Amino acid sequence: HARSTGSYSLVTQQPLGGKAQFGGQRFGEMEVWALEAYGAAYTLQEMLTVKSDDVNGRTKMYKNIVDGNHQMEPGMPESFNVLLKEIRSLGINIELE
Amino acid sequence: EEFDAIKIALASPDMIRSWSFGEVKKPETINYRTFKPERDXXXXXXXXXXXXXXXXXXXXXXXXXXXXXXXXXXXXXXXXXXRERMGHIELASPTAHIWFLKSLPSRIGLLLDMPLRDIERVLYFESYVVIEGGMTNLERQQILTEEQYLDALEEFGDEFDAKMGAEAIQALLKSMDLEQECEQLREELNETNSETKRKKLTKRIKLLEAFVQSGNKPEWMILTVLPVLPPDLRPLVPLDGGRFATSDLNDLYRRVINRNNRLKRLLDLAAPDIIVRNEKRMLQEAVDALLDNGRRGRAITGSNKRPLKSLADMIKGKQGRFRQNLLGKRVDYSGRSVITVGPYLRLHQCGLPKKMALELFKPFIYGKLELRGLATTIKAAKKMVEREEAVVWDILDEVIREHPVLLNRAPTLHRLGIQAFEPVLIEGKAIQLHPLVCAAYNADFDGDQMAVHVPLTLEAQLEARALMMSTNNILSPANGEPIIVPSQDVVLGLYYMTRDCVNAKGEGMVLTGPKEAERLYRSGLASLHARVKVRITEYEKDANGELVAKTSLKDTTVGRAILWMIVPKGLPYSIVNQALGKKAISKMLNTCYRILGLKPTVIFADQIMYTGFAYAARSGASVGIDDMVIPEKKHEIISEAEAEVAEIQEQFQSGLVTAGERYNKVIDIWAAANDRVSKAMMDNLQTETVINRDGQEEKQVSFNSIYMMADSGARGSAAQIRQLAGMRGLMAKPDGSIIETPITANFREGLNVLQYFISTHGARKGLADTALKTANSGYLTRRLVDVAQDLVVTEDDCGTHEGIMMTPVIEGGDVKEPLRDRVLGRVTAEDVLKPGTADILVPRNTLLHEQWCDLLEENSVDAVKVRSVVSCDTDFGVCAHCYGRDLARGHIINKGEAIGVIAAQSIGEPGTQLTMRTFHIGGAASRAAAESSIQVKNKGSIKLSNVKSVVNSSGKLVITSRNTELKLIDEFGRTKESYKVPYGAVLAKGDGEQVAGGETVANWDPHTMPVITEVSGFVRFTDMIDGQTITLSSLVVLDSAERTAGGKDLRPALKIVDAQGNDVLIPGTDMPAQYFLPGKAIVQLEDGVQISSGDTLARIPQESGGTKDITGGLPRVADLFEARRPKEPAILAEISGIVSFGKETKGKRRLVITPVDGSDPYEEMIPKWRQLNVFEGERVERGDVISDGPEAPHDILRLRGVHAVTRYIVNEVQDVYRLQGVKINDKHIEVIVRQMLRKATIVNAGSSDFLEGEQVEYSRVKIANRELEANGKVGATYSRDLLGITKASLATESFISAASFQETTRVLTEAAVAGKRDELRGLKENVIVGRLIPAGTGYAYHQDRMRRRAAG
Amino acid sequence: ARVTVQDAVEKIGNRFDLVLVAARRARQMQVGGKDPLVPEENDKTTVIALREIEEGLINNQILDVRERQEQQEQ
Repeated sequence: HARSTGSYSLVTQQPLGGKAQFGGQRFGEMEVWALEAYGAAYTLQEMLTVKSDDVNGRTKMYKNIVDGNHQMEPGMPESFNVLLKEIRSLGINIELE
Repeated sequence: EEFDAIKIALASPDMIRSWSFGEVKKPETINYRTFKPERDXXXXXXXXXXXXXXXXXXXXXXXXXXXXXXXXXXXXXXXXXXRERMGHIELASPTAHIWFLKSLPSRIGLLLDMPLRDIERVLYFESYVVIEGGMTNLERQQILTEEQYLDALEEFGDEFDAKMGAEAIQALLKSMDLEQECEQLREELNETNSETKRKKLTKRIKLLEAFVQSGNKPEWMILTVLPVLPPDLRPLVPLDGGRFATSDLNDLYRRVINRNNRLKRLLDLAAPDIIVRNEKRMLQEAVDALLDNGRRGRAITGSNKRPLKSLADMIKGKQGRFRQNLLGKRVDYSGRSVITVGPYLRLHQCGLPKKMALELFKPFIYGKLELRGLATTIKAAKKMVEREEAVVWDILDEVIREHPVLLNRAPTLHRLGIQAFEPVLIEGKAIQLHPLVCAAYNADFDGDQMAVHVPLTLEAQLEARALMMSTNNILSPANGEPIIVPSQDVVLGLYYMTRDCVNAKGEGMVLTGPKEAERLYRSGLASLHARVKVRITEYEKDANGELVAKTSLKDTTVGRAILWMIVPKGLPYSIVNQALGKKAISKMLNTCYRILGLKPTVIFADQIMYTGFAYAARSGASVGIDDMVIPEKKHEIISEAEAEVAEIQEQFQSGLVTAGERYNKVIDIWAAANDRVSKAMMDNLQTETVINRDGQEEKQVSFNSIYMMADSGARGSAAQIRQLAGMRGLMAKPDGSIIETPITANFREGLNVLQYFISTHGARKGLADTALKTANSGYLTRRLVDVAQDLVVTEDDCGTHEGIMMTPVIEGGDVKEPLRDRVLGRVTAEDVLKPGTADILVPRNTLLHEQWCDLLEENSVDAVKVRSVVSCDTDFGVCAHCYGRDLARGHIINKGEAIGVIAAQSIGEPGTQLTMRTFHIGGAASRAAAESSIQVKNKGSIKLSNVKSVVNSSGKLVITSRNTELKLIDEFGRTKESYKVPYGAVLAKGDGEQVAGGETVANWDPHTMPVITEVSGFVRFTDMIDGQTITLSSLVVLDSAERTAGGKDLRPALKIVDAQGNDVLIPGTDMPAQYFLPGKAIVQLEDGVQISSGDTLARIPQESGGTKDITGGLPRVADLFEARRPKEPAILAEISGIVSFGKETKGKRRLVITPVDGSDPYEEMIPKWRQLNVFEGERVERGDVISDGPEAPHDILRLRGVHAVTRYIVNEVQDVYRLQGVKINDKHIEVIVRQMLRKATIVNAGSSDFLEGEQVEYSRVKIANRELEANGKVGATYSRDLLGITKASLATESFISAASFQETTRVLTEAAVAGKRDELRGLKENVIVGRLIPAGTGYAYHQDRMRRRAAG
Repeated sequence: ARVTVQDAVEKIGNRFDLVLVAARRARQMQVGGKDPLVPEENDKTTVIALREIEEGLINNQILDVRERQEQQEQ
C-alpha cells in the first residue's frame, strides 16, 4: 500500500500506521542508526522532525513545492513538546529560557 | 539570533502563575447538554456598572439588571481557549515532593539530612520541626514531636517559627542555607578528614557547591501551582483505544478531586481542625500518594486495567519516550513494495513501477503542469491527474528519469541499506532490483517486505546522488574490501565460460580478436576449446599518465577470449584475468578496481554480469538423477565400520572396554568412516565422470553441475554435497552428543523413519538458534551504537607522537593474517622497515603503493610503529589523519564522519548475526598447536624470548620461568610463528638448532600435566599441609583459595631426593630438581615412592587459573563488548625494582610482597589464586606480569597499557570472527577501543576535581592550561581504568541525549538536580531538539555557524 | 549521465560540502534564473549541475563572486 499524506493522531501528531491508507510505513531506530551510519545529518534530522513532529516543516515544505524553493523548515518538534509536556505534568517542570 | 538548547529548571510560582494568570477558570467549552458553563466580562450590556451590584440607570432594585443580563439563555463568558501556551491550575498546591527522592539517592534527603523512608513517613504526618529563630537554642533542623511542639510553642512563645503540615517540610526546604552549609561542612571536613568522611562528606561539599553555583533555588523544588497541559500536549495513549477505566489516575482523580477542591475551599475558608485535618490528610494522600507509596486499592483486584505503578507510564511508554520521540516515526511517502530482480539496465536504477509512480509524485506533477503551463489552476491539474490522462505520463517520465528513489529493507543493519537509484517505469506491481545490490541489502526474494521512500528536493536527492549511490559507495567500512557478490549464475556462468576440453570441435583458431562473433555465433566452434593460438593484446600502465600497449600469442580458450572483451583496459590478459572462472573472478575484479576506482573501471564492469547471466542462460545448467554420483565404496565403508563397532560392542559385552571409551571410540570410527565416504564421494565427483570422444580413454574434465557449483563456488559446499551423497553427520539437540545410530542412507535412497526423526530434531534446533541470534545481535548493536554516538571527528591532524607497534598475529602452525594488511593505510610516526637502513621517513603517509613497496621489498621487518585512532592528541573529537584514510568512497576521508563509530557498530552486526557451527568453535576449543605439540611455520632457528633456558640431565630443555616465548626466526629475521611457551614444556632442542614446516619442539598432554622432573630419586612433597592446604589413594593439592589462611603462604612443590639424602642440582641450573605444582592439581605418587628420571607427580585436571573454559560466542561477544574486568585477577608490577617474595602471612592474604624496596615500599598481599610468574630472585621492571591468566581491564589498562589492550581486543575479535569467516580491519576495532578507553579516572589534585575521576579531555585542558600557567605542579597523572564502558552512555556530558536510551524517570531525577544544560553538543540530542547534526554534511554549517558562540 | 562523482572529487576533493555546492547550483537552475552551460542529454538541472562542477568553472569562489554579482546587479 503506497501512501503520502493522511490522517494523524492527537497523540504526538504521529499517524497511526499501515492499513490506514496513510503513513510512510516506519523507519525505526535501526534506520536512525542507518542514517547516522551513512553520515547524513539532513535525512535523519528532518526525518524525525519535519514529517510528524513539525507542522511547519510540512506547511513550508508543500509551499516550497510551488516554484520549488526546496527548503524544509527544521522546526521545533511537537513530539519533543510531548516529552517536555509529560515532564511538565511531572513534579519537576522544565521551561525554556 | 537563534535559540540554544533549553533551560533545565524547577517548578516556580512565578513562571507557573505566568502560565496561568487566571488561577483555574471553567471547563472551557463542552457540556452542550448542560447548556451553560461557569458564567462570570465587560460588555455594552453588563448591567453592573460603577459597582458590583448596581444598575447603570440606578434602578437595580425589584426586577432589573443585577444577575440577569440582556440574554438569559446559554453561552458563558469564560473560555480561555484550548494549544498556544501550557496552562496552569491549582492541582495540589501545598506539596509535591514526587520526583525528588524518587530516584535511589534522596535529594531532599541529602539537602535536609534526612533518610528516605523517614521522609516518606513524615510527609502527610505531623512534622512540626522548628525553623531558625533567635530566641531558641534548638537547631535549625531540630525535629520535634506533637507534644514537644505544644510545649515548645507554649514555652518559647514568640520568635518560634513552625507550620502545620508540609510547611515545615516547605519551611526546611526554604530555610536550608547553602552557603553556611557549604563553608561549614567545607571547613569541618577539611579540618577533620577520614576515609568515611570523604564519602558522604567531601562529595557532599562539592555537591553543595554544585547547588550554590547551579543557580536554581531549592524552594522551587516544590510547586505552589501545577502547570496543566492542553489535551494536544497532554495526550495519553490508551491501551484499549482510549479508555480510562479503574486506574489509579481515576482513583486519585476521585479522591484528589473532592479532597483537593474541599482542601482549597477549606484553606481559603479557614476551616476548623476537623475539616482541615480530614482535607489535609485526604489531600496529603492525594498529592503524596500519587507521588509515592499508597495502596493500590482500586476498584476490584484483577480483571481490571491497572496501568499505574510508579506513575512512570507517562514518561516511559514501554522502554522510555522512544515511541513518542528519539525513535523511528511513521515517516512519509512510502510504496511498501516487494522486491523483484531486474537483471538489465544499470547497477544503480529502479524498476520503479507505474502504479507506485504518480501516486507519490503528485506535487511534482502539479508543479510540472504549472511551470510547463499545460493546466490552468491547481484544481484543474488535480482533475488532470484524477482522470488519469495519457499526457500526464510523458511529463511524468520527464520527472522520474533524474528524480532518484532511495531504497531500504526494514531490518536495516549497516549504512548501505539505504541507496539512491534512478527510477524507470516497468509494468507491474513490484520493483525490479539489481541482484548484486540485493546481496548488499542482504534482502531475499522469499517475500520479505520493502520500504520505499521518496527523498525531498536538494539535500535529499542530491545528497543521495553524491553520496548514497550504489556505485559511488562500493567499499564496505567493515571488512575493508569492496563488497560485491557476483555469485550464483555469474560464478557458474563464468565457470562454464572459462574452461578447457580435450578434442571436441574446432581444435585451434588463427582468428584472434573477433573470434567470438564469427566463430562462436557461426558454427563449428564450441563455447570453450583448449589449445587455441589466438593472440591477446596487452596494455601496460607502468608509464606515467599513459598506457603502453603490447600484443602476443597466448594459449587461451574461446570463452576466455569472450571474457577478455569485457574490460578494454589493461589486464593480465587471460593469466589472472581468466583462471578457472571462480572467486578469482572477484579477485581480478579487486585488482581491476585497484587502479582508478572511478571510470570504466566502474562503468561497463557490469558486462561481467551481462555475459554471466547471458551465457549462463545459454549454458542452461541443470540438476537431475544422473547429476549426482553415489560411490560404490560406501557399502564397504559402512560394512567395515559396522563390523568394527560390532567388535567394540562385543568387547563391551565382555567387559574389557568401558562405556565412555566405547562410545567416544565408536564416534571416532563413524566420523573417520564418514570422512572416507566423503573423500571417495569426491573422487567419484571428478575422476569418475568421463566424456566419450574418439578412443575415450583420456576422457576430459567433468561437466557435472554439482562439480561446477562445488569448484566454481556459486553455491553449495562439500558438507552439503556430503549430505547429498555421503553420510549426513550426527548431532543430538537434547543430549548435545553424537548419537550412536548413524544415518547410512543417502538423500537419493529412502531414509529411515528414526533418521528423519533425529534430522528434524536437530533441524528444529538449528531453526531455534538461527531465529534466536537475530534479537541478540540486534541488542548488541543497541549497546554498541549507544556507546558509539560520541564521535565528532573534527580536527584533521594534531601531530601526536603516540602510536601502536604493528606486529603480525603469528599464532598457531600458520600465520592467521599478514602484517601488511594491518599496517596498510595507517599513519606512521617512524615505522622503519628493514634493519633500520632508510625505509619510511617521519612525515610520510602510508598508501597502498608505498606500503606495498615496503611490504614486498625488505620484508624481514614485520614490526612498524603506526599511528592509531585510539591515540590522538586532539582534545575534542578524533583526528582523521591519525585514525586513517578509507571510506565507502575513495581514500583521504574528511572530518564530520562517524567513521569507526557507526562503521564498527554496523561491522559487529554481521559477525554476531549467525553463530559458527554449534558456537563452541568461537569458544575455547581446549586444543591448540602449542597446547598439544609446538609446531613451526617456516624453516629457521627456534628461540625462546623472555625465558631462562634450563638444561636437564636427560638431555632435554625446559623453561625456568613461567611465561615464556617460542618463536621461529627465518634467515631474514622475520617472525614466522611465535607462541607463548609455558613452564613445564620439555623440548628436544632448546636453542641453536633449526626447524622445518610442521616441526614439534615439545609435546605436553593437555589432559594431564606431565610435570617432568630432572634428577631421579624418591618423590618428596614440599610445603604440603595435610587437612588444610592439600587433602588408589592419591594426594590432592588445591588452590590457596580453599587452603587455610595460616599456611597459604607456602606453595606445594614436588622435590626429588637421592638415596644418601643429599640434594643433586640440575646441570647448568642453580636450583635443584623439583616441579612447581599449581592449584587443583592431583598428585598420584605419595611419599616414600621411588621415581626414575622424568617421572610424573601431579596433573592439572582443570586450568584452575581463570577457570571456566569458554563462555561461548554470545557470552564472549557481550562480555568483550561489555568491557568488564575478569572475574579473578592475578598480579602486576607497577614500578621497576628488586622483586622478591618472602616472610609469610598469618590470618590474612597469602604471599606478602618482599619487593617495593627502593622507592617507598608498600606491603602487597593477595589471595594467591594463580601461580606467580615473576621470580623472587631477580629484579622486575615496570610492566611485567607477576602471574599468569587474565590481566583484567583495570590492571591491564594501568599496567599492560593501551597497546596491550588493543592487541588483546583486536586479536580476540579477529580470531573469533576470523573462524566465523569475517575479516575485520584493525581500524574500526581500535575505534571501539578508543571509545572504550575514554573517561579514564583521574587522581589529580590541585586542579580541584579532588579524588574523583573526570573526562580525559578535561585532563587535557586542565593539564594544558596547567603547564601553560606558571604553576606546572598542579597537573598530575590519571588512571586508565575504563569502568564497565556500558555506563558511558550515562556518563555523556549531554543532558537530553541518552535519556531515551536509559530509564527516563531515573535520568530525569538524577540529572534534573545537577541542572546541567544540554548545550546541543550531543548528536542524538540534536536529533531530538530538531537542529541539524554537527557532523557529516552539516558539519560545515555547524562549524561556521557554531563558531560564533564565542561572540555571544 | 555522470558515471561517478569521483571525477569532480578529482577536480576538488571534499565530498562533505559537495552536496551543498551542487545543491546550490541545482537550486539556482531548479528555482529559475539560471541557464545550463552544458549540452543536455535530457538529464535534469541537477545532473547538469554535477557536470557543471565537473567542468571546473563552478566552485565556492564562483558561487560567492557570482552570487554577490547578481545581488549587486539586481
